[PDB]
Amino acid sequence: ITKDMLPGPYPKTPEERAAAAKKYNMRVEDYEPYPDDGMGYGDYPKLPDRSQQERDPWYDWDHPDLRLNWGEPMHWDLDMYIRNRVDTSPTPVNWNLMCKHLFGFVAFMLFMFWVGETYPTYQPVGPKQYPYNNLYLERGGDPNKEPEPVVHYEI
Amino acid sequence: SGYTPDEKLRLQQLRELRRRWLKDQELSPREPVLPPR
Amino acid sequence: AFLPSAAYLTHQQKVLQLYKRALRHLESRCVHRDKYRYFACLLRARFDEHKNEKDMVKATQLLREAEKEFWHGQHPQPYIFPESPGGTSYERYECYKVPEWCLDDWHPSEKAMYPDYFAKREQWKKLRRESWEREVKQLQEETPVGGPRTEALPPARKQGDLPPLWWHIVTRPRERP
Amino acid sequence: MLKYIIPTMMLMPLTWLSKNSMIWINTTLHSLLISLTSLLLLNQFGDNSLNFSLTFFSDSLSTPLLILTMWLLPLMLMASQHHLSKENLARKKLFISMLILLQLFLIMTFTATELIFFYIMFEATLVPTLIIITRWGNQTERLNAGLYFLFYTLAGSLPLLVALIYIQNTMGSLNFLILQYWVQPMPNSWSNTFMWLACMMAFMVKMPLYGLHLWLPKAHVEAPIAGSMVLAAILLKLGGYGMMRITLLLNPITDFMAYPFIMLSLWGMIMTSSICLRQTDLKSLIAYSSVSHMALVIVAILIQTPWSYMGATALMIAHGLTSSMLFCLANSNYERVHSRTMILARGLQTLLPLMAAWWLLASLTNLALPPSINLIGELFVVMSTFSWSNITIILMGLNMVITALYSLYMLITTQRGKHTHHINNILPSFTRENALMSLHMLPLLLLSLNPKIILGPLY
Amino acid sequence: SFPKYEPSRLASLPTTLDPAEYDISSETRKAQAERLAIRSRLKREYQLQYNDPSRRGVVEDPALIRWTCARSANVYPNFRPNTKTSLLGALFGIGPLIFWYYVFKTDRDRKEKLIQEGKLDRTFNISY
Amino acid sequence: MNLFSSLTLVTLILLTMPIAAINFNTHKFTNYPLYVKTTISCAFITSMIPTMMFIHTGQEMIISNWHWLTIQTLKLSLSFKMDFFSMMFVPVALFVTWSIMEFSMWYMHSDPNINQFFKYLLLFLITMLILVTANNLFQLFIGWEGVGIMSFLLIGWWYGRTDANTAALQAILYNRIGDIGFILAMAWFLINLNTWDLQQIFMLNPNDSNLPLMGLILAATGKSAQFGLHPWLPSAMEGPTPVSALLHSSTMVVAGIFLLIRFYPLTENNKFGQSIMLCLGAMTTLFTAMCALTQNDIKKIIAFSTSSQLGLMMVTIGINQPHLAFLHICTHAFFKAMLFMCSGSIIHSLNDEQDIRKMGGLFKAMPFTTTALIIGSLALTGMPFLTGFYSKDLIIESANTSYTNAWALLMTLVATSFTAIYSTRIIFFALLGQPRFPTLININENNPFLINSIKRLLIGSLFAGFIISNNIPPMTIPQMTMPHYLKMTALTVTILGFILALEISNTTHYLKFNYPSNTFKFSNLLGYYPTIMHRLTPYMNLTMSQKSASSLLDLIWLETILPKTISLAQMKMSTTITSQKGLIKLYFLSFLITILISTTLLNFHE
Ligand SMILES: CCCCCCCCCCCCCCCCCC(=O)OC[C@H](COP(=O)([O-])OC[C@H](O)COP(=O)([O-])OC[C@H](COC(=O)CCCCCCCCCCCCCCCCC)OC(=O)CCCCCCCCCCCCCCCCC)OC(=O)CCCCCCCCCCCCCCCCC
Ligand SMILES: CCCCCCCCCCCCCCCCCC(=O)OC[C@H](COP(=O)([O-])OCC[N+](C)(C)C)OC(=O)CCCCCCCCCCCCCCCCC
Ligand SMILES: CCCCCCCCCCCCCCCCCC(=O)OC[C@H](COP(=O)([O-])OCC[N+](C)(C)C)OC(=O)CCCCCCCCCCCCCCCCC
Ligand SMILES: CCCCCCCCCCCCCCCCCC(=O)OC[C@H](COP(=O)(O)OCCN)OC(=O)CCCCCCCCCCCCCCCCC
Repeated sequence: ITKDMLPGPYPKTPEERAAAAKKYNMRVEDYEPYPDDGMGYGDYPKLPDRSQQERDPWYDWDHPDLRLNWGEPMHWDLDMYIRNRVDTSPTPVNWNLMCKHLFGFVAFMLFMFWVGETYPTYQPVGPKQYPYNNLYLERGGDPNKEPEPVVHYEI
Repeated sequence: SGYTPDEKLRLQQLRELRRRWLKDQELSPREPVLPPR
Repeated sequence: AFLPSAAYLTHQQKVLQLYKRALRHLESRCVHRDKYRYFACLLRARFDEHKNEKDMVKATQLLREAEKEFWHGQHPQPYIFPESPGGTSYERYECYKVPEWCLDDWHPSEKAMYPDYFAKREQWKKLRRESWEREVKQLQEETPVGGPRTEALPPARKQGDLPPLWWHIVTRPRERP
Repeated sequence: MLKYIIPTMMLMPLTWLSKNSMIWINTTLHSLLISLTSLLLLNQFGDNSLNFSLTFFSDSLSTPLLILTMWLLPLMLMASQHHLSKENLARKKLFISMLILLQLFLIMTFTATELIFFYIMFEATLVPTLIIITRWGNQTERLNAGLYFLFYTLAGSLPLLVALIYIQNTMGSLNFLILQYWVQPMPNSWSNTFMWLACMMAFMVKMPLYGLHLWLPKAHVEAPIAGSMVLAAILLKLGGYGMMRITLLLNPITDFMAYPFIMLSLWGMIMTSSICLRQTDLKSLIAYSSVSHMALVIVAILIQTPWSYMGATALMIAHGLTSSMLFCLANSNYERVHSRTMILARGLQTLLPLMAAWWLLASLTNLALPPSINLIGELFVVMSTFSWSNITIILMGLNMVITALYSLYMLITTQRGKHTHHINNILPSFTRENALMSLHMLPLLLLSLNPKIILGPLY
Repeated sequence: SFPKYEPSRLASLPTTLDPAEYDISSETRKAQAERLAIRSRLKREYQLQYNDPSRRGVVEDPALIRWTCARSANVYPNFRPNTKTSLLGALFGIGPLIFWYYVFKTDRDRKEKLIQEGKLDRTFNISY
Repeated sequence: MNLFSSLTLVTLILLTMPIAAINFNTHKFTNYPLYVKTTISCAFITSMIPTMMFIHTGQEMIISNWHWLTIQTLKLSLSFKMDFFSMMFVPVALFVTWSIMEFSMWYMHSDPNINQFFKYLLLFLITMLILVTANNLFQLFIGWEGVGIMSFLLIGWWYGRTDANTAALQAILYNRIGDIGFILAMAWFLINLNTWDLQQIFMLNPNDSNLPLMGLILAATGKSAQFGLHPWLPSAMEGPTPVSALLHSSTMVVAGIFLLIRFYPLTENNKFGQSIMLCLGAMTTLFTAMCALTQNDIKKIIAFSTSSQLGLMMVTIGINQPHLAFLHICTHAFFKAMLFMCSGSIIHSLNDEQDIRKMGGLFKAMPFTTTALIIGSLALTGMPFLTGFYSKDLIIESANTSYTNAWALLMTLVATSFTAIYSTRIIFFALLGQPRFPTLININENNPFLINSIKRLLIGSLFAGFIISNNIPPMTIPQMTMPHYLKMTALTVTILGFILALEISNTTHYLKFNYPSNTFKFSNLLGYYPTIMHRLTPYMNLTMSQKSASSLLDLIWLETILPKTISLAQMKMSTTITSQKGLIKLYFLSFLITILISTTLLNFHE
């Protein structure tokens, strides 16, 4: 490996852009760098942010698990777009509609659990009745004190 | 239209070498040669 | 889109791939074989309706709205074959697909356990390394200037030559080791 | 302590008078004898530290760091003998001399009864480390990394020199045993504020503190394997040792001076661990993991509760063993692919099963799997910082998610998946490399049986 | 008619629904042929080294070396401190430090005020 | 005392012995899986003696046999709690695990890492019986993280497959999010009660138990796959079938339910925790049973089945009925392990076919698998006096007759109908109808391993609810008086589920094609929860892990402010000092300016 095959500064002349595209092994009309706002990308290509899951799986890849070739310019976030991580693959339902359905379902369920908590069900009975002054010694009451007389009657 | 004659010839030659390799993956009746237990 | 030999998909290939994916996603929608059989013949009739369209603009437009039709009407979890990418058994046995060169790094006590196998492997390695220079000089005499245009490889041309770049296709591991 | 300093110095004639093929075996043998001798430091009492002389003592904080330090030298000799096999014999003996000299400085850094002698040995440890990194490092950036390692430590520690000499002039002594009984409460002033900063920022750099940690993903990465082992396993823990000594003299001002730095650690362990999720260099991933683990030790020392000191010294010993093993595993793959890119060599469990099991155990101890002493230290620090503030558990708990996430991703990227096709120089694992992994991991798992010896002076 | 597919950041547009896939113009043919040519050249250059029996080592990928150098070494020489980097470095760097500082400071002022006034239940709390 | 405690510890030491055997080996084994299966059968036989002498007297004890570590007031010891829960759960786990391993001696027979597989499965069993027999929070945390790590190692069994490693790291992710709350609970108990032992927790009986119970509910959400932290359990089917049968149906996934059952004296006095558990379990048993209505992979259907049953277990904890929840665990283990075993027998007979749209005609083809699958689905739906009747029905008879969140009750009943719907979905697409699998029929099930292993759990699924529910002592007062519509509620809703789903099944034979509506795409794509939250929350992490943390702070700004500004300052001052033209005139003119400033401007002559 040598110096002019390593990434360099941001290309500003079109011949430096062509040398950059020749360096990253891709077409000059396909080569697009990151916008020069000073984030440290330099001349590195802005690939269109596709996950490696979206690649053709039946192709005889050089790296089949990564779905990536030798000499192919990797994405800046190639560690992020592996098939073990963030997938950008197309979904049969729209993303905004998925967010609407999920947020509406979760919010409706939370609201209806709050409605059921505000208006709870019960059985048409009285309280459960316990002897010995509502079980004063069993619940941990001290025997030197004396509770108020809880007396239940027959019915 | 299927394969070109170059591709057909290459797949036939690769098929022959592949079947030779896979047949030569078989074992001998003396193999595995185990140590004296 | 992305193919090793061709640089693109033709219109005919796009129609065939849409036809196959439409039948597969329809079969996912149409679980039973007689009901899929009926609706698959109806879908074949729909594909055979606009078969003889000579205007490539109109044909490309019909293909595009047929893709819109399919994307609106696809199964969410379609049927995938088990060893197909996305299936339940896809790339399952890749943890057993040990490459061949590891056999070169065995100890002699376990190479001598299989005498005929390695005695037969040495002539494979011999045939490979005396075929290598002939197939390299085959590749550098047939490739045009500017590099190869497609990823296709030539066959063997002589009686005695092996096809160029053959070793990792012939000596790939089995799918069930 | 002179029964350890003199054998460590007799390791210099033992490596310079040896036959040319015996200079690894002799140093390994006699350094393992010194490491077996190191167990006599376990004569610790519940009230008094093991006080030897006017110059040396050893409490239950310095004792496990000493045993780890004297154990680390044979492991560094086993680690560094393969890639220095084509080296000249004189430079090979000089490398062994630098390792022996660094052990020599460390064993009387942790046993310094007096703090300016602690400073002299604490900054004496720079020079063999600097020479090892900037001389036997592999890549170009070892020189710049040695510069950053030297000038963060010296810029933090030259105010520590003035602060310690000020304590010598004010209190009269810098003996730690005297200052246990002559400590005055440090009141609130700007003078005492910069007193606190001058006493603390050197150890903040050596831990490292987040924001000041920029030397470490260069110094640990550009070092050789023995340099990375001693930098991760011991030389970070000088900062925790020194903070646990020097916060005796910084009360009650620490109770309101620690507030920014705790934030810098409680956020720093969220950041650096997150950085470990996107590191392509595996050795840098282990470096940022070391920063993330030492952030908890900084928090635990700055909240200065007993559970926090017990958990912090258990985390220091446990992280020393675990991080040393992780650097040795990364070296075991670097000696087969000659690159440190983590995505390069994949699927290594298909080729190296027992070495993959060593990766598995080092990753499980990295993610604090109970009952490892990793988890004992991690858990006790989390207990003490829940007592400090009940919201910190969020910053703790999310960390314990992310600490799992890169600990297994490192296991999944390197050991699992499909193996790389074109890499065919993946040799079978040597007996030396598996010996190195086992001598890291088996003491670490034996310390789960009897962890009270690595829980510090206030067990 | 049918609801049109809305592509998102995490849900890309399919190739089949893409209009620019259907470009039959000759400049797209030249682009696809030139990309096929570059990919075929890199494929050939790889598998000549990959099938070589004399090679026993690592086929070095300068794309991977170039990526690992771009992620680490080339970041600071291509950094420019301007308005955007300053606001993102001061918003994401010292922002949460200030946030967690005021959260933990307010919580500990509240807790110390409850403890020193005899309000917080600290009955069995003797481990700390 | 001498018999009970000895055979208690003999069970665990016996289970640890084949780990020592596989670690101390040199040779090729004489069927090490048979050795581990014989060991676990012997462990079941051994552990039945303390269970029978618990059924006799109610004999409970604590074996705090080994002092481990005293952190100043916290004496952590190796302490095993032999109460009702351990005495009922250890023989059930050993019986189920013995059936799973005799299944695995046939199913995993072609695997050249079969000894490693049985090693990992025994390590799972050792960690789980460490979990359920634990007396303090540290030992329970050991068993907790142990079953999490063995879940990792057994989901990612075929580790070359990317999806298995992805699902294994996903399972670790959701479990550690639950572990946040588990360690929160441990922190609260140490700081406010000075204990990790359960006895001092129960005897002190804290009143302000909102926060530790929130931590325990979060831990059970992560471990027992409740809503919000659910998708790892259907992802966990990516491992082998006996992994899903043992770990991810019956044994590991009930550990968060077991955690909230273990702290029942703290939940029987906290109504807020009961309401939170009730709403969360009702949400889970609605959502997962709704997702199971439309799935086609058979292991995913049975995974949503067992997560819906875990939601029902969370419900019956939340109505302050913890012993019914534990009875339902011990009941549910039998038929859900058998449903996974029968599904995997179908999968093996159809050459790794798991999609139910390529099944069918297996009624007469696999008659023992058919019989056991029908008995398992009837035990799942609560056919009367099969094993699932003896807990689940009673659960409904307590869920109706109690002061309860009524929306939780209605969603519990809708879940009860959905159980019947997906059970007859399994029976309709796998057994009934005509074949849909390919033409090379290799249907075979005649191994005595397979037959005997499904046979013992079949006898369990017939008789175990009766045997256990008659042998256990009463721990509550069962509500048995209720009106006729309220007694027959679960059976009527279950029969309505069967009838409605038979109608839905017979509508598929028509020659009519309908477009997929948004309800079908919502239930088929898993409520959109693994689609959004697995694409968005990693994204929002990892850009923040690189564009903010890695590149912006620790490669630029923290590198800019301290070293680079100071280094450029020293370089610039060095270039200003040493930029002298060498002229003697200028140096002496500077000396004159020096003397003038020293005299007039600084007064150094005074
Ligand atoms: C003082 C006397 C003490 C005596 C008792 C010692 C106690 C144990 C100490 C530590 C033991 C570590 C050694 C084994 C692992 C490393 C080597 C290895 O992998 O070998 C594989 C090999 C067998 O496999 P193989 O097929 O040949 O090759 C491997 C394959 O390639 C493929 O590999 P694989 O992945 O399939 O197989 C690896 C597998 C992979 O499995 C896992 O990774 C799963 C493990 C984690 C989850 C399950 C456990 C969770 C926690 C519960 C257990 C602890 C608490 C239990 C207590 C009750 C409850 C509180 O791991 C195991 O099988 C190990 C089982 C035991 C695990 C112990 C916990 C380690 C986990 C990480 C740390 C956790 C916290 C600390 C725990 C400390 C415990 C002491 O084993 C050997 O050859 C063993 C050689 C001899 C080992 C001696 C160990 C002690 C040496 C100390 C010397 C000085 C003292 C004298 C005592 C000597 C005693 C003999
Ligand atoms: C790694 C990079 C960061 C390193 C950070 C190092 C610590 C940061 C703060 C250091 C301050 C300087 C040392 C203070 C020593 C205090 C000792 C003492 O007795 O103090 C009380 C004394 C008080 O005097 P006194 O004690 O004689 O007074 C008697 C007592 N009273 C007050 C009651 C009358 O403090 C001072 O005299 C001055 C203290 C502040 C000094 C300011 C000058 C230095 C500026 C900061 C430099 C920081 C490092 C620069 C390099 C950075 C990288 C290139
Ligand atoms: C196959 C070989 C088997 C063994 C062969 C040799 C023995 C043959 C049979 C005869 C029995 C021998 C005599 C009895 C044994 C000795 C009795 C005795 O007093 O032993 C001293 C002690 C008993 O405890 P103790 O309380 O006396 O001592 C503890 C030490 N102090 C007090 C300082 C803390 O130790 C043992 O018994 C050691 C073995 C314990 C068994 C369980 C080990 C589990 C390891 C787990 C590690 C991680 C746990 C982390 C979590 C813990 C919980 C929070
Ligand atoms: C009792 C109350 C109960 C309350 C419940 C609700 C509260 C929690 C809210 C949800 C939080 C968890 C869910 C969000 C993160 C899920 C991440 C995950 O699992 O990603 C899986 C993803 C692959 O998934 P998938 O694509 O399905 O795999 C098949 C392959 N085609 O894998 C990847 O993409 C790999 C990603 C690796 C890096 C992970 C980055 C994200 C980490 C997120 C940590 C969040 C911690 C939150 C802590 C809060 C504490 C209060």
